[PDB]
Amino acid sequence: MHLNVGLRKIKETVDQVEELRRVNRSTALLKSLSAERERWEKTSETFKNQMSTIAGDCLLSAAFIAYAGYFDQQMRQNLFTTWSHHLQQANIQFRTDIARTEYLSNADERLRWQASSLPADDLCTENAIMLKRFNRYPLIIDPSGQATEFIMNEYKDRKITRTSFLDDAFRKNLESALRFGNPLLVQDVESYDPVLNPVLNREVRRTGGRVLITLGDQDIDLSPSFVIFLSTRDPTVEFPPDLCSRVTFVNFTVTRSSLQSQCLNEVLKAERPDVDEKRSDLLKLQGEFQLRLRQLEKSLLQALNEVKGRILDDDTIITTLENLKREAAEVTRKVEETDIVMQEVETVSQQYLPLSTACSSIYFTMESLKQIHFLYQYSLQFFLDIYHNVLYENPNLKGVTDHTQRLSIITKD
Repeated sequence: MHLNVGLRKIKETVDQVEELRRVNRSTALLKSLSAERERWEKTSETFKNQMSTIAGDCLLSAAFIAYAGYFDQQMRQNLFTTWSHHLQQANIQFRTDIARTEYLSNADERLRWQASSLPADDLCTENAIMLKRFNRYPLIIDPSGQATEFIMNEYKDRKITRTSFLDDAFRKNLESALRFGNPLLVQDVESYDPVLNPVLNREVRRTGGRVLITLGDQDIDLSPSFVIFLSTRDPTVEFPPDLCSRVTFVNFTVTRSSLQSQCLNEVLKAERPDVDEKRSDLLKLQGEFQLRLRQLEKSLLQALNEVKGRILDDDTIITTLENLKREAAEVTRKVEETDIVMQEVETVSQQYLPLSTACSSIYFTMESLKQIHFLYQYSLQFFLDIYHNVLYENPNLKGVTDHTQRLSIITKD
């Protein structure tokens, strides 16, 4: 609607220039305004093409959000590929370039999650997205447990509390979370308590000015801010189908592919921070830099809709047009930088890949090694501490600067 208002005001400016013609200064203004109007027509055309993209992207993202919350990386990718293949067969257009991990997420939220010790990874990104928006309460399956610290850090501001089903105080904690609307998390679900069945079903009664939910032989006022999370550490636990349908699954199980991606991201952040910053900025080229582009465009629109007869000041319009053109040129140069990313930054990722594959193999070896002897139990936190002390606080790299040599030393160590 703002764009169409701008089109109307550009038509008004066209009329103003044409009545000024009724003269070479007016001709120059006319041709500059014609070029700007051509740019506006292209800006409208791209969004008119993007209508189909938003339709298809909404379909695919909703299907990925409600469904596929329990599978691993390979299964999620296979399901997404099959859905996209059917969509292409059905002629419904959808933007293939975008990633589901980004369309449903916002940059500030992503930075908050990173500050919330989110283990940056495809699984963790998607699972955090599905935790942000939901209609049924989630069931976090985190055998490693990192989702627990993630939820504690993210939901500290709303004062989340720790409560287990085996606790006898679970009832009073749940009642408190209902009355004050405080978020709650349940860490043990294998011994499920059916008192949550009305709450999971969201059987609310809106009588008078109160929203009540029947718990036991009591009615408790539901608060909108209330949200309950349920966790189960054993990844081999089974649930009755009623629970399988009542809640949505969000598993944090660390498949070898997910662990390899996590280790690759960790080594890219620890070593050569320029490429990791650029890849984080790769969506800030379309983010922070495009944020400045949007700020410049909105300032231009503000100047163009508060003219009030700015006969004295006319260089502002041309200055804003030149600044917007420079921002667009910077964005195109950053698109070329993304091509260079697919040239060498992906080459950086593949050169760091064998190390990540070795790390995933090592953790697989440890978890399997748990078998030959009952004493040999190791957790993901142990391997992550090994990784951190290998990368950070390592004497074998104090006087070392060469990147390939650093990689060789870090692998051996």
